[PDB]
Amino acid sequence: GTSSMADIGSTNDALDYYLKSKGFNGLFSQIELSFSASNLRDRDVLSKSDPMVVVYQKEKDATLSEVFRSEVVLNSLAPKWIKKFIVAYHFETVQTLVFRVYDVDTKFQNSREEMLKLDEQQFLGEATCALSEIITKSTRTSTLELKRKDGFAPQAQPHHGKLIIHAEESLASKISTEIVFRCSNLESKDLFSKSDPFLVVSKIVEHGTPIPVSKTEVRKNDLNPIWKPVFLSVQQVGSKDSPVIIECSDFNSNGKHSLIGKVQKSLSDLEKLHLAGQGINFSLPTGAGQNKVLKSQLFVDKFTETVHHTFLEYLASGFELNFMVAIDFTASNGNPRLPDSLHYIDPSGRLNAYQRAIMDVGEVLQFYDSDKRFPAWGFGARPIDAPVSHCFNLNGSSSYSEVDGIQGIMTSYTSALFNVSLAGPTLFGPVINAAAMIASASLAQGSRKYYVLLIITDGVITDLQETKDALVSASDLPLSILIVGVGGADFKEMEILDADKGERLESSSGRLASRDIVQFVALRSVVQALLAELPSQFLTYMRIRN
Ligand SMILES: [Mn+2]
Repeated sequence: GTSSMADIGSTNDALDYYLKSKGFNGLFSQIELSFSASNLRDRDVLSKSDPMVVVYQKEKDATLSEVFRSEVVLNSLAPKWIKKFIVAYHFETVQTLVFRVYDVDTKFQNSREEMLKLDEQQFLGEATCALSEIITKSTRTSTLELKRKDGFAPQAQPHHGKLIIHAEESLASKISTEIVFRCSNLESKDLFSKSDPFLVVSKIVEHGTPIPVSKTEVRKNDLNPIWKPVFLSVQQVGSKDSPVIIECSDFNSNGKHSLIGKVQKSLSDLEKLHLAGQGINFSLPTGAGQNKVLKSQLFVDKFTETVHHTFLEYLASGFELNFMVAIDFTASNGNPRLPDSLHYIDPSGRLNAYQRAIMDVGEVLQFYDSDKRFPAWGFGARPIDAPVSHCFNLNGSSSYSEVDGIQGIMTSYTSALFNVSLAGPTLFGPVINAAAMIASASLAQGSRKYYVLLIITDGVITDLQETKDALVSASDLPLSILIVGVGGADFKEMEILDADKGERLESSSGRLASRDIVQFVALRSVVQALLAELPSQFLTYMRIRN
């Protein structure tokens, strides 16, 4: 291998960071709801029924898809259903579900539930909620009153019983496999030199290039390397019986690394090797369809399937996501009273871009905080009689920034719009510090809050340096940040801040960010993808924190 200790050191440093950012990546989470009911009644009388719960998925257009259907419990005054419903959990979307309980006619006592027509059974009642509402309860159990439409009666509308939903993250979806590889007698292609070897584990595609899934650090002048542990979830590999590619390569600082050897084996195959203590010989390709078995061998020194502490594990341990908002009130935007102002409050009730982004994000994150007291700021405006503020409370107080609910944010916003003077220029430093001050204070008081600040701007920032410095400093606190650009401005300068598109942030004082905490996108939903990254950031913090 050709490279300096410095070239190696730094490619390893790049890897460490990338791993902490992707985490024990990609155990895409699944929930098991299980069901039971009490007091099922078509009218005012409770007698043995034959209950069945049926679960629909509510689309935004309010359309209903059937996604599950319990078995029929026979002759019961309180059924406890055996059949569980496994639904995927998507942190980035509200998953509205609708539950419907039916009293199955007795003539069907021998029918498989799949075969039942619901028109032919007694509809007892219905309830609705988001998945988010069930998995954020301490007991992970909700109790919902089944209701029917009796015509029109929000108060004295009769009950038809209670439906009781228990949610549990499914064990299989929490499993990752730690592996420690070791090789034996590696030969570099570069003759008369020792190898600087690393390993790449790649999922197999059919008729296209294999997708790298994991990578070991590079070791200097080692012919019998024992790497640090790499971790693999089942979704990264496919199934435990799915063959993967393991390539051993010789590192070259010039970026073109040379293949040392390659084997193809499943994660199951590796386990058998581990237990047996046996190694397997590597191969190189030679003839466009033949391979050569090397003297060099691969070994699996360690191999442990573990239950990884997942996002949902933390939520069930009483950890919250607390939403914060900061809104550009720079004149960039145009007078609120102008139809083509980005802050125009349409009389018809149509949301502007700031309202859209607030809802798109808040609507989801509101379920992960129990108090729903959300700090709300504006920046770049002149309040009555004062100079320009770069962090004033939207609610218009002097002492506190919290507002009640998304609703509270929306009314604080429309309120501020007509009680201050859009000014300038566009600065992010002060709000980020304000947020950090709150994060920090929460950390010191041993709270279990992690904070998500949404910043919405119409142009590019002025204080790019003092922003980096604030972010870098914030990276140690329980705080993620999402920036959303609105209107048609050129946001090119913003992309240096994005976790994905940008680069690891450097303080002016030289210090580096512990982790990626910023994302940016232009609201040309596109928000969904911003939300999808937060769990990872969330967990990164929890790993790193000290
Ligand atoms: Mn602006």
